[PDB]
Amino acid sequence: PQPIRGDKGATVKIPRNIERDRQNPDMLVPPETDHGTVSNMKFSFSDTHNRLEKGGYAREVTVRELPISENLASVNMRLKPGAIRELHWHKEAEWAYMIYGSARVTIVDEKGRSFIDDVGEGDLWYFPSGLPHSIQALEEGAEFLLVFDDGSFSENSTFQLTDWLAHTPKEVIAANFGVTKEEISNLPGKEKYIFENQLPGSLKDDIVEGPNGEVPYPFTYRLLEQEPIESEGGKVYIADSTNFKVSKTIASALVTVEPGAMRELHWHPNTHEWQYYISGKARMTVFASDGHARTFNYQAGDVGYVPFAMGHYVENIGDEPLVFLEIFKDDHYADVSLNQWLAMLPETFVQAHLDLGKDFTDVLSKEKHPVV
Amino acid sequence: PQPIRGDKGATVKIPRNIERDRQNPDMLVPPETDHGTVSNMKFSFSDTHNRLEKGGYAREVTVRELPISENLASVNMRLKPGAIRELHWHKEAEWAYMIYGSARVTIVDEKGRSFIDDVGEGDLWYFPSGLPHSIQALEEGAEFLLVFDDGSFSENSTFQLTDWLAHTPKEVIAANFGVTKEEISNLPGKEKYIFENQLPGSLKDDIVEGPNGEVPYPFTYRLLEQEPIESEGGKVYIADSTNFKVSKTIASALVTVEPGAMRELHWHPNTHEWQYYISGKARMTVFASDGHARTFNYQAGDVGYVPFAMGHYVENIGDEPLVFLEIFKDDHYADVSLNQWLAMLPETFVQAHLDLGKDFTDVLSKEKHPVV
Amino acid sequence: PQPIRGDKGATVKIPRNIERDRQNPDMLVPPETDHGTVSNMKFSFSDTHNRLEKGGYAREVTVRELPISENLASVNMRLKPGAIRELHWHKEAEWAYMIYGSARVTIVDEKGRSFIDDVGEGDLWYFPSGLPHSIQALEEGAEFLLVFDDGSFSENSTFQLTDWLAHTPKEVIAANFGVTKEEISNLPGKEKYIFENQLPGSLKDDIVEGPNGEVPYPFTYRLLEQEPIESEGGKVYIADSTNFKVSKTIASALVTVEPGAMRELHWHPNTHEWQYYISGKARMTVFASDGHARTFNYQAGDVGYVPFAMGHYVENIGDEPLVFLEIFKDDHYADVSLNQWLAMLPETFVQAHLDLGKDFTDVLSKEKHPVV
Amino acid sequence: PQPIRGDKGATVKIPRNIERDRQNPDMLVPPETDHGTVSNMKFSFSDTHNRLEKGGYAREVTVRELPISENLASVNMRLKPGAIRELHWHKEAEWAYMIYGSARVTIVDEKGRSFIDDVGEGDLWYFPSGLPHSIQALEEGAEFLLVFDDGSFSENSTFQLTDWLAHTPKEVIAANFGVTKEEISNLPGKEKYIFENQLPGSLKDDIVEGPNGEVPYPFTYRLLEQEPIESEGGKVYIADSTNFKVSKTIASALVTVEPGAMRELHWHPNTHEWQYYISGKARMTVFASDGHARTFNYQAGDVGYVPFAMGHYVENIGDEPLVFLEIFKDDHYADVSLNQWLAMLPETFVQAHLDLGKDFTDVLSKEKHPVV
Amino acid sequence: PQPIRGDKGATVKIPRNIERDRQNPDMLVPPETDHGTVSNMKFSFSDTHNRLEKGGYAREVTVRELPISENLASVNMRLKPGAIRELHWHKEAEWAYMIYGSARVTIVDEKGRSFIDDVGEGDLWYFPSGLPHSIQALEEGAEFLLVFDDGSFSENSTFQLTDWLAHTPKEVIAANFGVTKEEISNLPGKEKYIFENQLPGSLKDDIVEGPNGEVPYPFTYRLLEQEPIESEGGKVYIADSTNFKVSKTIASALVTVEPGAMRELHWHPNTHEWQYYISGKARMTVFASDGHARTFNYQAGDVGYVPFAMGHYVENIGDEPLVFLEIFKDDHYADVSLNQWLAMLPETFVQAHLDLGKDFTDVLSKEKHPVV
Ligand SMILES: [Mg+2]
Ligand SMILES: [Mg+2]
Ligand SMILES: [Mg+2]
Ligand SMILES: [Mg+2]
Ligand SMILES: [Mg+2]
Ligand SMILES: [Mn+2]
Ligand SMILES: [Mn+2]
Ligand SMILES: [Mn+2]
Ligand SMILES: [Mn+2]
Ligand SMILES: [Mn+2]
Ligand SMILES: [Mn+2]
Ligand SMILES: [Mn+2]
Ligand SMILES: [Mn+2]
Ligand SMILES: [Mn+2]
Ligand SMILES: [Mn+2]
Repeated sequence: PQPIRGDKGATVKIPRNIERDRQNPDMLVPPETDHGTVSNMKFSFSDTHNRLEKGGYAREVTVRELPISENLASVNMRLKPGAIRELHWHKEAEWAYMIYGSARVTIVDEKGRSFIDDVGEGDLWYFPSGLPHSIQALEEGAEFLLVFDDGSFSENSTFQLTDWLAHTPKEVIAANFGVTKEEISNLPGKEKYIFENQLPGSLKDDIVEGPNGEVPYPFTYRLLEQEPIESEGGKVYIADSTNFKVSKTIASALVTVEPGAMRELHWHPNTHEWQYYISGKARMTVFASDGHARTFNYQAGDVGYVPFAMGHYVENIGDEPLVFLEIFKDDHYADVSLNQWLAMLPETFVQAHLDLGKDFTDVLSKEKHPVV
Repeated sequence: PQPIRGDKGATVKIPRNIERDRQNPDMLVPPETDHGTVSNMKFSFSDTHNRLEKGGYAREVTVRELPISENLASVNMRLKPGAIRELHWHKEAEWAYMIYGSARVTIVDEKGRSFIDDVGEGDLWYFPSGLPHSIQALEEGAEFLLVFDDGSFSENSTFQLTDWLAHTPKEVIAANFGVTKEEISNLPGKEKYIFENQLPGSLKDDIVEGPNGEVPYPFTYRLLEQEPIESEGGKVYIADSTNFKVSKTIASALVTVEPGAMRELHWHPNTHEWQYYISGKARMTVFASDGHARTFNYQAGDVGYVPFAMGHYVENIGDEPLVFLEIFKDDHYADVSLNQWLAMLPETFVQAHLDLGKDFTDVLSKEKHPVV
Repeated sequence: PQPIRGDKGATVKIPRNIERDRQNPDMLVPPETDHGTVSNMKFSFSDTHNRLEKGGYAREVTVRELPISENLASVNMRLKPGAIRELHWHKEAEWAYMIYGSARVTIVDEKGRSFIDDVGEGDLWYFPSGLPHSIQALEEGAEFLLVFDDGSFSENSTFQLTDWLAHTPKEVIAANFGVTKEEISNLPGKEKYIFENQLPGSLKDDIVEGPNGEVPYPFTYRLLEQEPIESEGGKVYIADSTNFKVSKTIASALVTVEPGAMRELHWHPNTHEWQYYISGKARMTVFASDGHARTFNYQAGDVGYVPFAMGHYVENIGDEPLVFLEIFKDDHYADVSLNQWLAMLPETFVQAHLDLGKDFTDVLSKEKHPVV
Repeated sequence: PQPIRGDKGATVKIPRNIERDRQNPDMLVPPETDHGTVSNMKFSFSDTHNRLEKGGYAREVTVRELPISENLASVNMRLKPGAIRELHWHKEAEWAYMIYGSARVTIVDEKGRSFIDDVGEGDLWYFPSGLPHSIQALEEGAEFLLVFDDGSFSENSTFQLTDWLAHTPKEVIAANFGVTKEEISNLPGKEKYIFENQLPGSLKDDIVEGPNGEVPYPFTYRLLEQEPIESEGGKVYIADSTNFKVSKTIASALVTVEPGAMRELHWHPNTHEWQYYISGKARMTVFASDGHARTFNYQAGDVGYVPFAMGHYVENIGDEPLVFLEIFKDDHYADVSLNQWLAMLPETFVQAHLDLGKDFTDVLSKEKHPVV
Repeated sequence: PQPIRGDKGATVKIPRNIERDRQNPDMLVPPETDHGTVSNMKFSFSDTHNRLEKGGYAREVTVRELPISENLASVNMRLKPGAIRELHWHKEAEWAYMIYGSARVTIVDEKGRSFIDDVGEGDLWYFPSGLPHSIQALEEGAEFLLVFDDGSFSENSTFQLTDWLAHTPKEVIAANFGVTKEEISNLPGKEKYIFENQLPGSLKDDIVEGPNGEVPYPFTYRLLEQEPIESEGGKVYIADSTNFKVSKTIASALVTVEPGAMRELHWHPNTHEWQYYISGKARMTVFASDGHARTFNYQAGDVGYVPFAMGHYVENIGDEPLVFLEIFKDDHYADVSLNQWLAMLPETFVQAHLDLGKDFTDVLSKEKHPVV
């Protein structure tokens, strides 16, 4: 491939990364309509350090990797069968999508109520900031995407149970529980983070009963069970605080785009959009106002971003289905469709703007079709 | 005029701007009670660049002009008869007051519901952040004041319909609507922003029906229709989220002060006050605490500002009525009257503070009179 | 005392402050488990400038003294019998705890409604931001702790009644009230702030009736009247917006820890904790995640702080009861108990984490006991 | 005047400030070539609060008035005959230009060396940061422009001699000088700032001799004595650290533009330009790159600004001479002339850029002519 | 490849980017010694938008792509034979390395002196901030790396000649040069940026003579002509202000590492290191102190970064030579070699630190060998 478009551009003369150029066709050779300075809106998990542990791994994309995403950060975590992500808590709220396998999660709220449940492929969970939780993969192991509502998410964001105890005077721990220092002499000297463990038993056998009762709302959500918004070119599954009650700071949508289809031109009137590409290949042009626009390519891993109110679309440029997540730090999902917008205005008024005739306004639809 | 007060000050000896000195009597010669460093709280639209277009003009006062106003910015827009302010949207919420003429506005919400209505002198509109809208002046043309809830409002805040399409690949636009590239070959190459157009027909003929139903609440408000708070020296018309339902981030008040009257000494316990002087001449002293106070003069255009909780009053120093707007970035209007405050406390307690007698406390009123 | 722990440390060889070293046993000789850089979380009112006035005094601990506390600041105020803290208002909300004596407070809201009441030892008050108020000590005088919801609280935060009038043109004041300049010639030339005054009469005689009616909710709260959460080692009295209705930005808890007891290991899932030590002596280790932890000593005065979500405990290390306040800038109090958390999880799962057996999990309690 | 240019713009329909519109012809009706968002680069001293004292006055334009000027602030000070600007010092360096009258200044350096001298119209002075100084007007009184090298210049920037003593324990002052508290009982209770005083005697009689010798370099500079750069349309007098040795942080140029002339198109490769218009009327277009440019009008007072490297010119649009100051926070003056730049490049290369022929390149001059 | 190291890690179960994983062996499977949160220190030009023009292209890596690099930004520019990078200037200083081909550059300083010269492969140029310049490729075309001393480098950083004129009133341009508006009617309406042009003639024929004389120092430097520091595993060519006189804000080093060799363990005691990989493949571990370290992989394009004082090395992990640039925003190059450091200390002292014997200290060298 060469950076040539018509009579513009030229061949690359210096040593280059041909493999990456092939993955970014629309960046090596952008649309003629691209223009102006626009921040980077793409980053691959494959370009991050992978923390390997006995029991799995974890890699992250944060504001230190993708500066534009100051409000959201993400971790791609993998657990082997039975492996446990140590009991912990953080300052940020946590949202997750199970891509592969399954796992059992636990969480106890500020009123001493516990919630334990199994999560499979296509399911989500949301843990409010500060509430302690854990994850343990089941027989197939597990690999999921975590999203935290602070782009600065880092090592100083998470508190591990064993790390806390390892840094608390033995005499204080003893006094706190009413035991002797000798009885807790075997406590770990360092945190575990992720550790191998035998597979757990049936969920029903793990349920713990308490004097505080059951939690008011579930911390897990079966996203694929609900009926999706079905368009001619694909489908959209949405989960925000209106249906997944506890998810107050994260609204999400799983979008599937068939080959030859595209997520239509639209924008979000509420907040920034954070994206994760599960599978497939795509291209998206972000319109940043005042004649500024830049096109980006995305595939598999890849994290994407669309700043608040910027116009965009997501086109499948591959032969396989395109599947990605749209994440928003808000209590609801909201979007404005270009097609629907114009369809709901007087025909001659739209014609006056576009210098087009009735032949164009005749194709506008008053019904919203997310994927065409 | 000379900067002389009693035995203080002196005549100006260097070349000067006599015209401006005449407009700022209380700045050239401030009250003896003024003291300390206080930020500038005044700026004139006449001191800004006027963007002229075929169909009208627009000038703005932002944080780049008035640094103290970081949360609110304003645009003075003028449209000729039939002229259209191109379909667009922005990150900020928009509030407006029609000073002269009338116009038809359109807006479509995130659920595909449209609202179209005509706005006349004394009417307002409020467009939630991110929702697309337009303005088209009627037979008398129109001139209004726009207020956006972010002082950094600029060119990167607004997204124009034709600018978006002009910066989107033709093949993508074609695919989005299901037409050929040839059918959209006549789309504008650049945005229009403001453009001349034939006057529209009757409002009833423009109303568009849709499968999503009518909007829950109107985006326009007839401010002058309601009964105002009538005081001995003037009247106050208030519009906040309690009566103009959709206006959640902007609370407003239209104040009219007759000659020889004044908006009484008061402060706002909720947020900063942004002002626009429609007509007349005035002076206001802002009390910034810790013995700091500065007096400013205002007239016609002029934008004013009163930081959160600072004490102030607005005195008419002219022969004609004084008319101005008080704007607040909040979901409600709130103020504390000095008179009412003292009137609601034990008489001897107030006397103990002011070193004054019953003769003074006897004039205090338990009823609030905004303009005396 | 010497900074020696086992074979670590050494004797101090340079001139030193032995008195302070004696007050900070756990800082001169920290637990072996302390580690890493942790910001200072302690400051004494005795290390601040005391503003002395005719009628009392006031000293403060703000972000300029304790940098970690950016959201909360405090003032220790003392009033002699009958002394008045001048009518004033500020940008910040104000919360208070009467430690000694009693006082009468007044406050008028934005609707012209007044609230006057007497506050005794153990009582609280909360004045919403911007609402004018006053304090006048009764026959025993008064000494209380004030907490403002902005760590930057300073001189530019408070507006005094007489200071406002002293910096307002006489002709404007006259016009505002409808009197002559001669009638207000005796107004103070400078603010009073705190001034001596004769003791007031009975509360019932001070109550002012108005055309706006009574306030919807009281601005004072009798904290010690309610039944506290009683544990084996002490008690906790909580006051947040769920019971003390008007206190929307401040949640509080008065904790009493008997000798030999401790506020258990816990953390707050909602926000930072600000502390004030009323009496006694203690030590607290703050766990800041990622193997970081630091221990601090506190006594009498002393202000403490625990950043959001950090693990902590408060142990009484003296022979007398330990009494302190836990303050949070939020509309509710919330905490997660380490004991309760583990008690509500499957036993073998906890055992897998701690490398401990049934003997340990058997002591866990599903009921929360704040002080053990 | 009306905001109309050809077929663009329209008449103003709302109440307006006709006087200011007349002063800003190029802002009400900007050049067709103006475009994009550009910060405000103009502010009038007449729009500022004038501090009046017994002996003169002072008004300032700081970053609180003109946000773009973060590195430089200015004060317009006026002193009556014999009046003294109290002995003081500040954190910022101070540069000055005597516009009217004359004054005697004093300054003592960190080595105890004193410098006393008289300054007349056209003379300058530069006081390094932190060095104490004073100003006393002579028989004609004085009015000058002060420039400080920090845009945040305010009340907290200046330390007055009597204010320091007024806030130092009497016993400490006594001990410091070896006198009794009784001997200093008459010290002022408050600062003087500016105060009336009898005219001083001859300069030679005020010169103080010391054991530390004379200062290495003078703190005053006779700008108009040197030969200026004389062009066909005016002249330029430059004073920077290369000729006015002590002026290390301020470089200056006094520019005079005859009617029908203009300061040529140029830019500064070193730093931002701060301007003060002494007399006349002008217009300047600032080119901010990327197709952004805005035109401003200036007259008498007025402060102007040109951010670092932006292209500009200053055209006299009046019938009288245009006189202004160009100030730079740097140790040298530097500029690049558009004409000279192109004149020093191959002719065909310039022709290739401008699409113009030899007829144009033939008029280019290799010699720099600041004012044409 | 799989993220597995011994008994740590696991196979990837979700869709992935195998191509990128293959390019980042040490990121997918980091050294066991890596630990802690470390910012991203790598970015590929292939992952950026390529601006294509008639005559070449340009792509950039700025702080918007690589957040850690706040002080330096870079552009990879390509010019076809004879193509011109339009006459322009910027706020930032510019440094360049010619990787392929050759070009003629022009620059005029603030004294009207011009410098024109040809630059070939291995040559550099440095243009001080604000000084106008141009680049025109010769018969082979050209491709080079530009480095600007501000990470925020963007569109608002560069001023183009034709863009300035296009946004300046025609009447002003006419007056500035003494021509009629008609004579300049053919000036471009928009900037050119990069445009095709006929190849220039011999350099000697382009040299322009002026009344200001020759520039004091050359703006170009033949880096490969000088004798490099030759080590056993490679060579280092250094150019800083001590030899390339005008390059005051950029110090550089071209490093060549043979297969099986490595840039030794070292750190820089002066400032941050910015890197560009010309050819080959490598891996570098950055030691960030306090037990934090992260390994990164680099190849062809790729930009790297090493924050101030962090320890590092650069190992060739390929079969071909590794060639990269080390750039520093400082007036000199400086480094501390771990080997040399220990070699210059008492043997037993080093042994006491490392718990190693004479066998190790015996291999230390007092001479610095950059590449081993
Ligand atoms: Mg464009
Ligand atoms: Mg005062
Ligand atoms: Mg440790
Ligand atoms: Mg333009
Ligand atoms: Mg380690
Ligand atoms: Mn988690
Ligand atoms: Mn979207
Ligand atoms: Mn709008
Ligand atoms: Mn008000
Ligand atoms: Mn208070
Ligand atoms: Mn706590
Ligand atoms: Mn001074
Ligand atoms: Mn200039
Ligand atoms: Mn350049
Ligand atoms: Mn290095």
